[PDB]
Amino acid sequence: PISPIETVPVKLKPGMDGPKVKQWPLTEEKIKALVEICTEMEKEGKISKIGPENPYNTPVFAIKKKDSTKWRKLVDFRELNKRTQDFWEVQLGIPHPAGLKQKKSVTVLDVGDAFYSVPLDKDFRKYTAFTIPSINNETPGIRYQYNVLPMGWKGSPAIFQSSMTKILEPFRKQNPDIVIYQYMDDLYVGSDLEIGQHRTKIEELRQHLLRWGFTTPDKKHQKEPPFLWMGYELHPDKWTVQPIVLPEKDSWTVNDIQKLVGKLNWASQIYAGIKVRQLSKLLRGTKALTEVVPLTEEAELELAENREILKEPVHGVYYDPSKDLIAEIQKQGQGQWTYQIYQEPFKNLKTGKYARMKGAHTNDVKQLTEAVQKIATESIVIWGKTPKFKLPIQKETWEAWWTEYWQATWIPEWEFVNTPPLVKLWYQLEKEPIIGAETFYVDGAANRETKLGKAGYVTDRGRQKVVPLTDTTNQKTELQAIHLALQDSGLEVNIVTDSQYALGIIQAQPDKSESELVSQIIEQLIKKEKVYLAWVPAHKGIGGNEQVDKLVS
Amino acid sequence: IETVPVKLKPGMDGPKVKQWPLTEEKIKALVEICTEMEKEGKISKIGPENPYNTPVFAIKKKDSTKWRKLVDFRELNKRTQDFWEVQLGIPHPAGLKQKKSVTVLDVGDAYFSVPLDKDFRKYTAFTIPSINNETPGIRYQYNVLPQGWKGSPAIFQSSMTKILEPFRKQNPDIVIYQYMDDLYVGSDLEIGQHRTKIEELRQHLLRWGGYELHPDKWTVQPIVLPEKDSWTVNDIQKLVGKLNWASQIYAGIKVRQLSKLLRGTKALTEVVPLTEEAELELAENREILKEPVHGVYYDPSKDLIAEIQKQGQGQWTYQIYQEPFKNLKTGKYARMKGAHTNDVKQLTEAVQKIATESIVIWGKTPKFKLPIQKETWEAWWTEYWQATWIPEWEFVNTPPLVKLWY
DNA sequence: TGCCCCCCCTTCGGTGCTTTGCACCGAAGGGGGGG
Ligand SMILES: Nc1ccn([C@@H]2CS[C@H](COP(=O)(O)OP(=O)(O)OP(=O)(O)O)O2)c(=O)n1
Ligand SMILES: OC[C@H]1O[C@@](CO)(O[C@H]2O[C@H](CO)[C@@H](O)[C@H](O)[C@H]2O)[C@@H](O)[C@@H]1O
Ligand SMILES: [Mg+2]
Repeated sequence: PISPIETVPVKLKPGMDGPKVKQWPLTEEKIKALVEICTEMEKEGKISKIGPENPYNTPVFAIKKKDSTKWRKLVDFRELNKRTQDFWEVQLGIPHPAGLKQKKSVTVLDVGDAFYSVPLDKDFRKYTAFTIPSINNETPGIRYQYNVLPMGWKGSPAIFQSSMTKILEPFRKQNPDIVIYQYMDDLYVGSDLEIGQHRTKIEELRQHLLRWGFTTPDKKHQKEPPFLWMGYELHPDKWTVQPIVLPEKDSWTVNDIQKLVGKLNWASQIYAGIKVRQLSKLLRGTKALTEVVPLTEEAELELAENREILKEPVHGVYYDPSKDLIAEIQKQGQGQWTYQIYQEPFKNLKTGKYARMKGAHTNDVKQLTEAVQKIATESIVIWGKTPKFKLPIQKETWEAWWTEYWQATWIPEWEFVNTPPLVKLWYQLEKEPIIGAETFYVDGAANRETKLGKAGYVTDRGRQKVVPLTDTTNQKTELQAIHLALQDSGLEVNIVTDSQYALGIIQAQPDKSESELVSQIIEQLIKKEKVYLAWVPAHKGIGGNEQVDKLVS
Repeated sequence: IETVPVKLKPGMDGPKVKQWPLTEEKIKALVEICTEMEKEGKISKIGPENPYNTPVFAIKKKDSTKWRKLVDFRELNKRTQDFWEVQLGIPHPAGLKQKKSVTVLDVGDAYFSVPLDKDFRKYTAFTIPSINNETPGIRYQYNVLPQGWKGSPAIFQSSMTKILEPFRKQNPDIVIYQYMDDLYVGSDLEIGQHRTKIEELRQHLLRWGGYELHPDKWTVQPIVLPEKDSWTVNDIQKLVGKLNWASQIYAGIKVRQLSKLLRGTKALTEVVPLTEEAELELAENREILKEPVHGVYYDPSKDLIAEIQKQGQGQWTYQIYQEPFKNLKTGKYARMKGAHTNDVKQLTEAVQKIATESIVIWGKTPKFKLPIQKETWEAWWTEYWQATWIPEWEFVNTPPLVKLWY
């Protein structure tokens, strides 16, 4: 039935009128599907006949539903959505089963005909005008407008959600020791009451919904474990994901690989150790979704590893709020991190991964800090607090980073855990110049308009070099000049540059880069024993810098 | 009483900023606070057909031990119509930074007795999240002058003057400045004497409806140069690049006769003797930097900018300016937290301290250039914020070329 | 031939700098999942 809740007033955007779009052809099974729904929707007051006085229109269709032998009616409101006012969406996130507590008694209910049980603002109805075709031969169609929320209108999800919240609010206040997870039209209801009182509360909640016009079909009233909920399976003491089927293919397209990565990301919330770096590398620089992409050797290996992980059965546990949350992180290589969140050892609440590259140039310590930040945010969302961390980095390593790095940085209460590979700084610049080490004065210049440039150095030991460069930039030649000094120096070197750009990158102790040049410099820094790096201003006649600047021209 | 008609600036729409996640204890506090405010008609439940939003969170002062709701109206204030344009603004008094002690009072609750233009209320919406997204967000908007909105001191201006006249009447040498939800009240009375008319000013206010600042020890920190018996090539290169930077700020600082002590391709560890004429250059340069720069004056029509550098061992340098290299103030903030273990807390406290000094001195907060990754700041700062206002800020990655400010 | 939400990975384009490319960032394309 239609709720007697007050309608939500809605507006077109200012200046705009309503849509005016012709209808298209559908099959005979997709006209009987709708006419069955359409003269029956009219019987229940969901729609009303209109005629030519209303000048608006929008086309209509139907698609099959996972429930077999039921159809879903849909109108293509793309034009109307454009001219309809914005909404503030109240669905802020997706509930997660690792955020649930154990409950003695559990029920899962669906509200039936959810959108069609909520009425639509009187003055807006006429903008929802459509037409029902009937095979497209010998009849043009008859016109209806919606009296309730249409599926396919931009406002329908939010106005339904907000309506459901208002209807549930009396019941939640009345029963504060009953948790109700409300996702769209799906209701999880947990309690610590014996199943007797619990089912009393349930049908009492069902009757409250029914006076407000919301049926709860028995078909979708789950009463026994395992409950099917939000893509998971709720057991009394544990939860699982519903089975994940990966594509298996002789030949792969971009679009297949896109599907594969998405499945693995979804799996990674409970399957520890999933990796997608090498499969996603295949997506780079491609240019059609139907382009065949041959898997690299590294992608096959990564795919096979993920497949082994997926064959093993896994489960999460539920949240015990009387125990700490603990987050443990491991390093996987090539900027990939996996993590587990638990309270008792070897009993995961969930897992995950962090593998974004932020910045052209970074190091493992920064990326570890980002993973920590992503886990901290996810823990606030799911459990409302941050966890204690277990990290594969020594206290000394961290302490040397936050003293030598010029940006404020932090990570919460953490305990070192020895699970190699450990996160470490790969080199450290000397705070002071090195006695007995050679002093290189470096410089590189490029011609803005030519592409041509030079990198070079002079030395307190009389060494000097200039190399020609083609197809380069100002910043590149400066990086190149440092590259050569490192290439030709011993295990210990003092370097003076006039590029604050180059100093900026290297002072941040990067261990990886999207630049091959910066990568080459990093490998040289890692092989050295000591390096002091100094800056001076250019073109002020400073001894050393002046002579090499002299020489690069 | 009657609303004052309020508008956004021409061709701007209202704020549309997503709510960020909150801890259990902040969500509980917001639900307690908003429920009570709903009952008193100060806010009203709204739905999703209002398309505006502004983030909400909560702060608990350690001494107070009670939560304070903080709505981040920075976006809304930028889009709200100027009130100095309509001439309803609050003059800054130059006497405040002269006082021995200044106490901060949170008086935001007085705003809740004045209603807000019904056509403007929708711009004030906010949304309380829920743990593990058990429910959709819950939305309110204001019916009264909101805390944190720049329009509320301006509209309430006429009234707080009436409320404060007897106190000021009676205490002519105490100076009171309203900034947003705050009263800044300074005097020269003795440390425990000053506190007591603080407490009397309170009762006069509680009869309609932080921790002592001390400006005359807000020491300026100038640029200084090392002093040594003996100088390496590297010392002199560092000295030359530092003074070269500083000549963008000061007048007639020269490097010509320190720079040629370095003629030649020399080892960084070689000890170069100072010529008579380099010793001249340097002791000369030392005093140009001794006293402040001549020609730098505050302009109320322009914004204030603040830069901070982490220096280590809990120290933080800062400069406030409006035009580059024309610093109105240069300072050094020192952490007193204890362990020395938290950079983000230190920086958050430093931003509050610097911003407070700008309010006391010029009457408004500066836009900060913060030496931190955006995502490190946003993971933690609200845990350490204690002010009822929030300044503008942006994130910079600037390595030191020189260590100018040490 | 529809709608709304979260996530990850890739690409693109706008902004500001004592720039002439570069690094950063938010939006939008693809995919996963929920209703
Ligand atoms: N593909 C989809 C799926 C759901 N929806 C929305 C989200 S919630 C609302 C549910 O619709 P209904 O309850 O009326 O039909 P259902 O498929 O749920 O069966 P019943 O519950 O038995 O009545 O439809 C949509 O717009 N598009
Ligand atoms: O921290 C920046 C981040 O915060 C948001 C609010 O979520 O913006 C706020 O801070 C900005 C910087 O001062 C203001 O410009 C803005 O008006 C204020 O809401 C995000 O928009 C931004 O990414
Ligand atoms: Mg349903």
